[PDB]
Amino acid sequence: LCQPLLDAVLANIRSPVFNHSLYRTFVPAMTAIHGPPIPSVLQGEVARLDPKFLVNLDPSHCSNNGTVHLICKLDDKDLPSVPPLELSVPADYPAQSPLWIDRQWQYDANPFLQSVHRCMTSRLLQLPDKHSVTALLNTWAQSVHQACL
Amino acid sequence: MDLAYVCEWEKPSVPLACAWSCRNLIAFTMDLDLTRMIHILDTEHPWDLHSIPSEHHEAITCLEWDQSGSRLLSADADGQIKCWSMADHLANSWESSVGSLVEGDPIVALSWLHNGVKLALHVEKSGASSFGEKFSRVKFSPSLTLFGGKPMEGWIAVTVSGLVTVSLLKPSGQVLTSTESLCRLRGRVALADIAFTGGGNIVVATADGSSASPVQFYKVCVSVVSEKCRIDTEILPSLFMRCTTDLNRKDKFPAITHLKFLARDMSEQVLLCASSQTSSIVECWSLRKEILKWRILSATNDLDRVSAVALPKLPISLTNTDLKVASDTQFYPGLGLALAFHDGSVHIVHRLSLQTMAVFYSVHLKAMQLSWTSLALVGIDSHGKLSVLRLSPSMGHPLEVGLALRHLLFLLEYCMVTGYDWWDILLHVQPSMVQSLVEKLHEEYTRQTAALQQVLSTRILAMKASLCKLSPCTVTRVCDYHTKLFLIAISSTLKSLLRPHFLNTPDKSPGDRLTEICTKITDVDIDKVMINLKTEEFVLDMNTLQALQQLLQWVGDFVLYLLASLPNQGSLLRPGHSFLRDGTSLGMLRELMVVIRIWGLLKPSCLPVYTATSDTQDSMSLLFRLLTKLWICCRDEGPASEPDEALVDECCLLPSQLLIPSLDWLPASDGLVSRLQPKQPLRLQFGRAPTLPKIDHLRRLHLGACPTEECKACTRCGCVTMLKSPNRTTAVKQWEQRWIKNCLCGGLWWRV
Amino acid sequence: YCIDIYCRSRGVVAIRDGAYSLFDNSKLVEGFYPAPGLKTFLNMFV
Repeated sequence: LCQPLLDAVLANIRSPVFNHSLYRTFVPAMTAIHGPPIPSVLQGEVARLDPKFLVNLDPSHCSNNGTVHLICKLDDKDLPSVPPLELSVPADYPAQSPLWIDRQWQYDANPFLQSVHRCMTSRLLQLPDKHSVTALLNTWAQSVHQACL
Repeated sequence: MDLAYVCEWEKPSVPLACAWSCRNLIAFTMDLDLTRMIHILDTEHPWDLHSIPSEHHEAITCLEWDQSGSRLLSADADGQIKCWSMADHLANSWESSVGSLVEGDPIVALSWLHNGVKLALHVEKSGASSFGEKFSRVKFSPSLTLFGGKPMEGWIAVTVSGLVTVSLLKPSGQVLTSTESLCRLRGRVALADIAFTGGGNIVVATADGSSASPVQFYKVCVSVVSEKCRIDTEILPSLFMRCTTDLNRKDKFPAITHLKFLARDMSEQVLLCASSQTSSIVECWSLRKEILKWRILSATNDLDRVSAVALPKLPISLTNTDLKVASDTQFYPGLGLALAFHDGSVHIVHRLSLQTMAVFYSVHLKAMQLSWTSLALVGIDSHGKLSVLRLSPSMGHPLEVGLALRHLLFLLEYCMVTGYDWWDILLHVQPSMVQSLVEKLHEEYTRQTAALQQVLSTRILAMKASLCKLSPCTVTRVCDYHTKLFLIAISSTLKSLLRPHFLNTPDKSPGDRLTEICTKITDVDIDKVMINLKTEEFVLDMNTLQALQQLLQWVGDFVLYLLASLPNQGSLLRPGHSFLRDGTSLGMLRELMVVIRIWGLLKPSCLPVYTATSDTQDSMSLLFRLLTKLWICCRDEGPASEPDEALVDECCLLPSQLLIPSLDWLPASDGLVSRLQPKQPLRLQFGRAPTLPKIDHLRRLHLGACPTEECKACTRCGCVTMLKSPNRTTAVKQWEQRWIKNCLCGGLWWRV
Repeated sequence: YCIDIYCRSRGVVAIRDGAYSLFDNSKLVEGFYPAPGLKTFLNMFV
C-alpha cells in the first residue's frame, strides 16, 4: 500500500523545488492536527604500567614531532640492573610495532649482558605483529629474568 | 567618538590600506601567507569577512574603490593593477578580471578616472527649503569625456621611477593601456597622489621624493586619439619648502610620511605631513594666482608622529558664507581631517586652520579611512584590530535637539539623492527622536516636486525602515514598511505583465484601466461584479500564469492575514498594522484580487490554494467581500468607525472558515545597529557572530529544515533568496531579473 | 463525547470539542457526537 507514495516521492528527488512541494501539501494538515512544533595514547599506557618499569622520554630528541622516543630503565628489587632500553613509537601506533634500538655498544662486555641480548632479540622476534609498549617492556622483563636463569 | 564596535581575529610589518565604498563595504589589507589577502567587510555585518585570494605577489600598497561602488582596484609593489568586479552579483564573491601590469611598484594612489558628476552641498546656507539647492551639481568635466559625451572608465597609476599608466576601460570590455614618463628627468617618486582638476580633467599628479626635495607637481591629460591611449605631460609649479626646512630646525623633520590632495576632485590644496623619529608636522598648501605659486594656507605645531591620515570624502562647499553658517549651526562633518598618531590618539583637524577639533585618547592606527558622511572612521589597528569610531555631527557639543535633527536630516537627504548609503547616519540616531526623523522625512518627501518623489518612492521606505529599527517604541513599524515595499513591487510587476491586444481607442493602459475601474467606479461589495465591468482580455501565455502561482499565493495569504488581524487579538501592536486603517494598500490588494480572479478563470492552477474548512465556500469571494468592506470603510478620510461591529464580527470567524497561514515578515533579523549601545563598545570576533543581542522571501519558495541550496541574503533587509534561480527554464523573468542586482530594499547580496 | 485538550506554552491549555472534524465543520468525525453547549461552559470557567 506504500507503493504510491514511494514512487511519487522517488520521482522528484532531484527537483530544486522538491522541498516546497513537500511543505505545501503536508504542513497545513500536519499543523492542523498536531499543534505548532604527546600522542596521549602512549600517555595512557605509560600511566598504567607496573611501577618497576619507570619510563621517561628521551632527553635527546624532540618528542613533539609524530613519534616520541622513550628511555626506560628497569628497576624492581628482584632484578639485576641492566642497561636501559631506548624505545621509539611509530605515532601511527597502535597497529604499529614500536622499534627497538640494537647495539653491541650496550652489550658485548660480559656474559650476563650478551645472554640478555640473545634472549631479548629472540623473544622480541617472536612477538606478534601488534606490539604495544607494554608488550616490549614485559618482554624485556622476561628476558632479564630468563637470563638470570 | 566612542567605538562603534571593534573586531579582532582569532590570531615584519608592511604598510596597510583601506577603502570605504560608496555603499558600506570596507576593503583592508590586513597584514597578519595571508598577508596578501584582500578582506571585504559588510560594515553592517562584521564577523563575516570575505578573504579574496588577490593572487598578488608583493604588498598590496594601493587600494581604491570605484565611484559607483561595484569595482575594486588593488595594486601591489610588483605592478599588477588588478580590477576586482562583483561576480554574479554578490558582495562577498569577488572575481579577478581585466587589469594591467608594469614591473615597477605602483606606489602612488591608483586613481579612478572622474565621471562628470562632481557634487555640491550648500551646507547650512540653505539647509531649509528644498533638494535642488541643498545638493547641487557642479560643472566638472570628465577625463576623455567619451566618444559621445559620457565619461570613459579607467585608472591612472603612477609608479616609482615616475611612470604613469592610464589604461582606459572600453565599453567593449578590453583595456587600452599606455605608459609614458612623467618628466624627462626620471627621479624617485616615493610618496605621491593623484587628483583631478575640474577644467577638462587635466589631472594633476603630485610626486615627492623622501626628504628636502621639492614636491614636484605635474599635469597629465588623456588622449584616446588614434585608437590607442596617449598621455601628455607638462610640469606645474613645484613646491619645495615644507616650511620645516627653513626654521633653522634643520633635520627635526626629514621625511615626508604623507602627501594627499585635500580631496580628490579638489586639486590646488595639498596636505604634507613631514615627520621624523618621534616627531611630525603637517601643513596644507594652496596654489594662488600671484604666475601660480604655492604658499602655506595652514601649519600645525609639533606633533607626535602621524601614523595614518584620512581625508574627508563628503563634498562640502568651502565658500566663506557657507563655512560661516556651518560654524554657527555647528555642522562640522565635512570640515574634518582625521590624523592618527603613533602614541595612540586620534585628532580631527579644521581642514583650513589645522587646529584641533576633537581627540580620542585611548598600539596605533596604521590605516585610517573616513566614511562618506563624515560620521564613521575605520582604524585598522596595529595589533590586528578594527574600530568604527563615531564622529558626531557636532564634535560633542550638546546643542539643541532640533539642531541635531536638522543636521541628520540634511545628511540623510543627501544620501537619498545620491543614493549612497546611510548606515553611518544610523550610527548616530538616538532612540529618542526616531519618530521625529520619520515625521520630518514624511514632510520633506511630500513638499518637494511631485517629480523627484518618484526617484525616492523606493528609498524613502528603506530609510524609514532602517530608522524605525531603532526606538523600541516603533519597532512595530519596520515590518509593515518592508511589506509595503514588497506589495509595491508585486503590484508593479503584475500590472506590467498584462500586454493586451486592443488599446481600444484612448490612452488607457491595462494597469491604469485596472486602477481606474477598481477605485473610481465599482466599489461593489462582491466580486464577479468587478470582473464584469472590465475587459477580460488579460491573457498571458499559460506558462507564465503557472510560474506566477508562488507569488499570487502570497497576495492571497496576505489578504487572509490582514483581514484576520482586524480583531486585534494581540496585546501589543501587531504585525499587520497600518495596512488596516486608511491604507491605499487596500485598494492595491483589491486590484490584485480582481486580477487573480480573472487569471484563475483561465488556468485554475495559478490561484491561491487556501485550506478551507467548508468545502464549497468560494474562499476568494469571501476574502474579497471582507476586503471591499474594509476598503469602503477606509477610503474616505476621517472614520475611526472602520471596525463597525459587523466587520469585526465577520473577521473573527475567519479562523473557522480558513487556516490563517504563518508568514515570513522580512526584517528577518536585527542588524548590528540598534544593538551597539549608547556609549559602551562592542568587542567582536571575525567569523563568530555575537552570541546574543528558510522561506526565500523573493520567490516565496519554502526551503526545508535545512536549505540544501545556496542562497544569498540582503545585508540590510534580512531577506534570503535562492542563488541559482531554481525554477525551471520556464520562470517569470520579470522577478528574478528585477532583484538580480540589488534587492528590493536596495542592498547588496551576500552569500550564505 | 470526546473533548480534546491541547497543552501549550507557558501556562495556557486549550480545550476543543474533539467530535467536530478540524478540516470540516459540517462533519462529525467518526462515532462520537458533539457536546451541545460546551463552548459556553468552558467560557464560563475562562
